[PDB]
Amino acid sequence: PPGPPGPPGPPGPPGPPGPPGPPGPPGPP
Amino acid sequence: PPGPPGPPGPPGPPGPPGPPGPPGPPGPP
Amino acid sequence: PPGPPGPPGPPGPPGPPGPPGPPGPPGPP
Repeated sequence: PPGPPGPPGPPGPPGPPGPPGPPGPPGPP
Repeated sequence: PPGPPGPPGPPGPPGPPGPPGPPGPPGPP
Repeated sequence: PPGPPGPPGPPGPPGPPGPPGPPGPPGPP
């Protein structure tokens, strides 16, 4: 009869980069 | 005969951090 | 014999937000 299932595949690729950070603080007076 | 293919692998790792945010607003007068 | 390995897994999630931007420019005189 058929053999067992094969092993799991490898991990997928990395996700995309995250979103941009927030604006910086206001400048000096 | 050989068995069926294995299951899909695990999800990949998270992506890297996103880019820096924009510069802040101008300071007060 | 065992089947072939499964396919690669799905992509990972998006990365974390980026760092804040730098301070804005000085205010008007």
